Amino acid sequence: IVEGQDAEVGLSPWQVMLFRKSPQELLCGASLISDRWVLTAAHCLLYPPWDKNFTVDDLLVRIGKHSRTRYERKVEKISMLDKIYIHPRYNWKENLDRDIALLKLKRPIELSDYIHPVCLPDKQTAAKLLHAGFKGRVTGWGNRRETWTTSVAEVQPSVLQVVNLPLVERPVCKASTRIRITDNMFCAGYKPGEGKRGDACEGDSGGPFVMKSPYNNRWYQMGIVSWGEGCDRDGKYGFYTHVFRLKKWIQKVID
Amino acid sequence: EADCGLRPLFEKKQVQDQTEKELFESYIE
Repeated sequence: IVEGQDAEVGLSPWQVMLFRKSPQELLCGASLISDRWVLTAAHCLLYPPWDKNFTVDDLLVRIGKHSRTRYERKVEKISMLDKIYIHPRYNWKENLDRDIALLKLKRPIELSDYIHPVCLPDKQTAAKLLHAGFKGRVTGWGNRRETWTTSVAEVQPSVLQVVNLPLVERPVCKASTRIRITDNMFCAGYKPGEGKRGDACEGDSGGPFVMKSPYNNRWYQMGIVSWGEGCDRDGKYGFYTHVFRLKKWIQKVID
Repeated sequence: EADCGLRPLFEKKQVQDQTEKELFESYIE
């Protein structure tokens, strides 16, 4: 998270880190939507150009963490995966359209103060909440800065990071890039004249973009961190997979 | 779930987090 701040303990209880089994490395973010299901970005799993195609055997999922500098053992869960569901119309060749994946956990998990699922949106909530200018929130352990060379300096939070970003109108999103944006994706982030900054960065993808409903006091997952050109560049925005548009697919793979 | 989106250390505790007002302020703009 470029320009975010340290998350509060218990801030994001649906956060999930997708790790590489051995050598263990953080590959992406993810979120808990039930005691058996984790939601993430397909590209975190399959990207043919880089011969990437992880299986349930090279993966591990960590849950209940807001500080990456220790094995939080007592509040933290590590689970193996049972199954991986990738959208059959995911597009890695041209623009990562339908960049969504579902991970079934091996065994259900025991919720706690630190482990609790977020809500998927319904027809009326997406209506109320999806308006340019409304702010959502992105979380993750990814890099705190984009960069050149190595830039191995800093860029690695020891605590989960948070940044709230505004929803940008579709026409501004389309004109910021020469990539064909589809209806299964929305962009968020500040405009050049807003002075403020913030964006998702490497290692944050697959993570959640949530918004709190004033009508029921609940947090709802509106997007999945998907892609962008660089991190926090002026005139550019981050692109998120539109959860509500993919709601149908999510529903078919759970029943 | 059915009790999704309500946090144990926040909503359940009538405690609003540090940056929540920034979100709400954006809604009524």
